[PDB]
Amino acid sequence: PKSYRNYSKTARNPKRPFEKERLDQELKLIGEYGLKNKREIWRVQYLLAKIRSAARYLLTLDEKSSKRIFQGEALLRRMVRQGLLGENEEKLDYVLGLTLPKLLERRLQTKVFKLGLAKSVHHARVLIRQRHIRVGKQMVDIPSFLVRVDSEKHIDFATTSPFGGARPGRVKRKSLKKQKEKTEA
Amino acid sequence: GKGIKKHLKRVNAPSHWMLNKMGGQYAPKTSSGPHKLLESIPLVILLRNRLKYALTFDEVKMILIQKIVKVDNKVRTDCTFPVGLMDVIHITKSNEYFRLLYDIKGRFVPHRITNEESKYKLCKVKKILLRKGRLSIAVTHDGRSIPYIHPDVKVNDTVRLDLETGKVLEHLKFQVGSLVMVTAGHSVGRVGVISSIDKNMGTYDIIHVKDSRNKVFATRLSNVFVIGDNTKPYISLPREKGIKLDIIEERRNRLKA
Amino acid sequence: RDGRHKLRLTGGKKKIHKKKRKYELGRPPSNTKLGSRQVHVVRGRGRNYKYRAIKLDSGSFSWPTFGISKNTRIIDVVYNASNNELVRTKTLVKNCIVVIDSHPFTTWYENTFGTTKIGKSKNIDPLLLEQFKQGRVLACISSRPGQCGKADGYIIEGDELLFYKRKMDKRN
RNA sequence: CCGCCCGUCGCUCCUACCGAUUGAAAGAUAUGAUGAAUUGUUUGGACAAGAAAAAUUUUUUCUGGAAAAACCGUAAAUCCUAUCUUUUAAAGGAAGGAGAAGUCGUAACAAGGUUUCCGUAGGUGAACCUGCGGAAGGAUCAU
RNA sequence: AACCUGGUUGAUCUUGCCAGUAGUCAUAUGCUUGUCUCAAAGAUUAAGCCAUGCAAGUGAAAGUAUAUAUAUAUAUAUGUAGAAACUGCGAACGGCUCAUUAAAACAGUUAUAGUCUACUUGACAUUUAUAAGGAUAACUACGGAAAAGCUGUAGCUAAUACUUGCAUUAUCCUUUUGGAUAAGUAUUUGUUAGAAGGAAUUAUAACAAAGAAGUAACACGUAAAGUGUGUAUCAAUCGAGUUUCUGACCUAUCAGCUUUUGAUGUUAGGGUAUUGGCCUAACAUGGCUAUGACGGGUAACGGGGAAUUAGAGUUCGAUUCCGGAGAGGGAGCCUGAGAAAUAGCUACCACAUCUAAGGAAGGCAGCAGGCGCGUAAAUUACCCAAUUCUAAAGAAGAGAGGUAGUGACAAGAAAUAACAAUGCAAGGUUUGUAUUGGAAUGGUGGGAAUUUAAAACCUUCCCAGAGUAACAAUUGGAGGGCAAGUCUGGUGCCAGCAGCCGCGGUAAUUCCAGCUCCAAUAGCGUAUAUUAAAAUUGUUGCAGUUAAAACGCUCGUAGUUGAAUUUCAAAGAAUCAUUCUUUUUAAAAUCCGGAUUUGUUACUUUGAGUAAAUUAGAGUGUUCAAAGCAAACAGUUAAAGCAUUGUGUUUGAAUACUAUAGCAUGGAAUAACAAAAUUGAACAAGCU
Ligand SMILES: [Mg+2]
Ligand SMILES: [Mg+2]
Ligand SMILES: [Mg+2]
Ligand SMILES: [Mg+2]
Ligand SMILES: [Mg+2]
Ligand SMILES: [Mg+2]
Ligand SMILES: [Mg+2]
Ligand SMILES: [Mg+2]
Ligand SMILES: [Mg+2]
Ligand SMILES: [Mg+2]
Ligand SMILES: [Mg+2]
Ligand SMILES: [Mg+2]
Ligand SMILES: [Mg+2]
Ligand SMILES: [Mg+2]
Ligand SMILES: [Mg+2]
Ligand SMILES: [Mg+2]
Ligand SMILES: [Mg+2]
Ligand SMILES: [Mg+2]
Ligand SMILES: [Mg+2]
Ligand SMILES: [Mg+2]
Ligand SMILES: [Mg+2]
Ligand SMILES: [Mg+2]
Ligand SMILES: [Mg+2]
Ligand SMILES: [Mg+2]
Ligand SMILES: [Mg+2]
Ligand SMILES: [Mg+2]
Ligand SMILES: [Mg+2]
Ligand SMILES: [Mg+2]
Ligand SMILES: [Mg+2]
Ligand SMILES: [Mg+2]
Ligand SMILES: [Mg+2]
Ligand SMILES: [Mg+2]
Ligand SMILES: [Mg+2]
Ligand SMILES: [Mg+2]
Ligand SMILES: [Mg+2]
Ligand SMILES: [Mg+2]
Ligand SMILES: [Mg+2]
Ligand SMILES: [Mg+2]
Repeated sequence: PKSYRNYSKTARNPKRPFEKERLDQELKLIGEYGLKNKREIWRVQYLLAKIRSAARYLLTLDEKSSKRIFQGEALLRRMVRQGLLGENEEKLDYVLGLTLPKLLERRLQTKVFKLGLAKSVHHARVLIRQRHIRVGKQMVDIPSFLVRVDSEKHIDFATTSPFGGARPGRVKRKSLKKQKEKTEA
Repeated sequence: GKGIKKHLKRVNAPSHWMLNKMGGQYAPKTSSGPHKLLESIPLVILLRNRLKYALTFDEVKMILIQKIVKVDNKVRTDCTFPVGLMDVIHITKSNEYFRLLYDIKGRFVPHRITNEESKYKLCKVKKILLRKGRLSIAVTHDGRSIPYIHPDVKVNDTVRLDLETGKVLEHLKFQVGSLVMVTAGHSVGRVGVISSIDKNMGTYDIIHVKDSRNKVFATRLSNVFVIGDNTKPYISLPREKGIKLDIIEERRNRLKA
Repeated sequence: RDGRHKLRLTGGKKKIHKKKRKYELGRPPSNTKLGSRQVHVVRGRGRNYKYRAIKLDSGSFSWPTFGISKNTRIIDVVYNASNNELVRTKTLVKNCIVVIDSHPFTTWYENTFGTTKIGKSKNIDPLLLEQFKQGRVLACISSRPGQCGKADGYIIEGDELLFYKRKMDKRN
């Protein structure tokens, strides 16, 4: 038989592919938050969009309808966890008011850029891919990673990086050292 | 050719087994026995997925081979023997005694239990046959025939039944205020008192069962298992005590931990 | 053969999509006759044997009034509400009226009280008595000999008897 | 308006139609004929086990039993029609569409030089013409 | 994301199509492709044909061993293995495909008071014996045949094969003892008698008759006296068959069908496991139909579902699960609990293999693999480790199943740099961009650690290891639609492009190039189909004077639609004029002046009962994510808890969706319908 390991599309395409304004917006987003394609943006939109849809559905139901209170509450909690809302704006009408910036902010690369670590967004991204960075014990080499506020404070260079204390341990620095040694002897 | 089906596909397995979609193509297919496959559970599942004494079917089989697991006090070496709703399991080496019960979800837990209480088991009668020599025999949900049952026992009521010896102790009529457990739809774990029975003419006799949060829920009479008189249950119920909370309430409870 | 292959009540042809499933079994009729006893066993479903009587004679016949029974040779078949062909061929079925060698009943009567447990008080019909006088009495068969393998039957009585006589009626 | 354009008539291409040909082809049922195999019953009785007699052989009775046969009953298959469906050929016929600055006119658009158009009938190389009754979508909202 | 742009014109506004536009668990194919995860894959054409191999066997106390081997203890005793075969059980599951099939199948919903049911479970039995009867295999010897899963003869010998066949209980008297009468499980007939179920010709009990099968002539050595194997009936169970209701696509250029040939019914039977025209006989003349019968078509298996949708919907559903069907085509059987079986058999047809020409066997829509067909699809791989099944049931088998291989079907993550100096640039000192130059790192190569049935990958560490970081990004475009050139040459109504409008007749922003740019990017084009775009099929939601479209007109059956009217109201308390609650205002029956039932259905509300997978959805850092259904917690190894030195603990795998029908259910409105006057029923008295 077929496997049961079901799989799903994470990103819908646009609809109108050469609308100018939209394109420009996308480009701006890419610039600001160091993203590789429009695909990343689309993916994040999709992520946002599902949530938004859920919120809308919840709002269609009245308060103290069981579903609304439970599912809506859960959604709100999730949003809070994600670092989308926080203290002031936790009422389910607010989770609609999320935009793409709010979501992109919580990408790991963005966070890295914010919290010193690298001079740029691009730099941060490359750092992340190059096996530096850790988010509480666990290393992580995907820049997309949506950091939750619980594990925002616990971000730094990993245990095993060259610039997190674990030898120059490179093709470069090590090679240079070797060369120096050779020169000496 | 076409006759009965020997295999069970792991997705077609009844949910309260809680099998994987991955981790196999097939499921164990309870042997014929004293319980209806959709409301039973084979011994394999118990040994492997519930207690986790075994990692594999093989290990379970090995365990069975040592004549050490008894179900209702007489041994079983059939890995896919169905255990079912009320049955006491006596794993001999640990000196553990389990009794199968339902969770507040559909799921079987093995409850853990004392030597003293282990010696009996509740059994709901279903049919009460007359047989040769005008002797009446009750037939329990345990697919077990109790002969020479006390005349006052009627078609739905439970019976406290001894295990060491086949004879009965006491019986609990299906009354208007009788402590009841459920064993089928939605309200499965639920435990209540009974408010009212409908007693429809041609149809299923629907009954309404008030809980100890005073949340009334209905249910077919079919799938209700008498467990007490209004005061005390005649068995040790699980930790939840058959109090199926609301979803919100459950979530709150989870949070507070 | 117990199955479809038949019009649809609206008179539309059921286009068949299924062979013939063995559990739609229509095994062929035992035209069971008079003669010396001879019965075969056909193996129905779950080893449920059934006894195709093919020749018979000595069925168990009852006398309903007194609620007793006796085994007698049956000497002729005389009516068959299914069809006259069967009676011509002397074939026993579950509502054949046949003639019993009816000395046994008479003997029993003699043994019990008089000459032609006990709620006696009814004390016989006229027609029946007359029949007995010749030795040989009309009686339904009640078993389905083709299934059960016995020609068990009962003596025909009062109103039913009269009706059967009428049916038989000779005349031209 | 040296605008627009209409139809026949040629010429080339493609499409579908009609088409004698009992046209053809495959498939489908329906009938009928024959009818393999075979359930059942019936007849059989190679023989294998008993009973009867003689000193291993003879004659007769009872059991189970293979082949073979007969009758119903399932009934494959083959052939013959019939009907239907489906592709498919065909001299010729007659449409259509496309093309090419081809022939003949000028039908329509202006009162388009006989207003137009309808239905119907007859006519005529072709557009078309004519009769009868309608319409204005008329060139008249008007004595 | 409830979306629209270009195209009729000299211009305009419409109608209206065409074109674009996006998606497709939707195929193909083109160019291109460094990682990793995940993983569809000879369905569509031919349910066409197949070479070879494999795909169902089975023995760990427990039927049968002088084939046979072997170890102990004193030539015997036990034993322990055991090829072979008989017996038993299985082979009816699984797997494959989707040809058939359109009220059929299937889905839900009944029903089985109309049945069958092996294994499993639990109840649990009735009319020579210190142990019976042959006769059979393997085997020995003699054979035959080219060949076959061919078997002949003779001689043995077992069996849990086959076949016989050995008191006690209930009714009556006495003081637990001594007598009397019986004594068949299903099944069948006749006669009755009757703890359930809504309802019984039910359980059951008695009487009169028959009556199968059975109740150990078996095998271990076990347990705290037990087990295996077998066995009558009952019940349970794994089911199965039938069956109720409701539910399907296109077609009226299919309108009448069905009935000698069972069509519809009644009776009696036969048959079945049981019901039934299921079959026979006899008798009726029915049954279906414009609410579409009967035909026809389907490039139709059904459903769970899939795609796409704001909401409706439209299309798809060969294909993970359930069901049906089929094993080249029909048909027929045997065995068996279960087959009308196909890696059973018989036969015919159609294919086709070997043959010494006599015969013989054969059926991939099992797994691979091959030819064919085709636009269109992978290895004659490794293994039973997991998941399961079967067995004489850990220990054996399993192309079931899994693991790899091929794999740009899809799906997910993600490299192809980054950074800092000066040089140059622009902006109100900072961003941007050409020289240098140290840091970073995968990829790739080799070892290990692990992984795994064994490998391979994954991850992990250690050696190797980028500057043109040649470790080199493509695909398709740049008139418009539509993001991007009136840049350079070539062509010259040619070649070509162009989905559409158009471009090309020597300035082509459209051809052919080069350069530059744009989009999406390890992907991007083309084709065919489909959904949306399409309020361009319109229930929501179109249009009909003139754009396509009001029947010439009226009547008219079905259909759809149908005036008003029948208990209206009233008062009190809380809250921020409104909301939610309590109480009473008639008549009849019921209950000890008080207290409590009152048309049918639609509709609606609650339930109940439904497989999961998918879907929505809760929880859970698979490094993220697609996922999955797991997990979290405390510790260089112990505390703490709780248990009477010992024991980890908390848990999770929710919930909702499962019709339009069926089930119960609260109901005041809205609908129906029923009740109701050339007369209809309610009481009190009287008479039968
Ligand atoms: Mg490293
Ligand atoms: Mg079949
Ligand atoms: Mg004039
Ligand atoms: Mg003119
Ligand atoms: Mg004119
Ligand atoms: Mg003239
Ligand atoms: Mg003229
Ligand atoms: Mg289009
Ligand atoms: Mg790698
Ligand atoms: Mg094929
Ligand atoms: Mg396939
Ligand atoms: Mg064993
Ligand atoms: Mg063997
Ligand atoms: Mg199957
Ligand atoms: Mg035997
Ligand atoms: Mg007839
Ligand atoms: Mg088809
Ligand atoms: Mg399907
Ligand atoms: Mg097909
Ligand atoms: Mg084939
Ligand atoms: Mg077959
Ligand atoms: Mg095969
Ligand atoms: Mg064949
Ligand atoms: Mg194959
Ligand atoms: Mg392909
Ligand atoms: Mg295994
Ligand atoms: Mg496979
Ligand atoms: Mg533009
Ligand atoms: Mg193109
Ligand atoms: Mg140029
Ligand atoms: Mg160009
Ligand atoms: Mg559309
Ligand atoms: Mg729409
Ligand atoms: Mg329109
Ligand atoms: Mg018009
Ligand atoms: Mg009109
Ligand atoms: Mg009308
Ligand atoms: Mg009204």
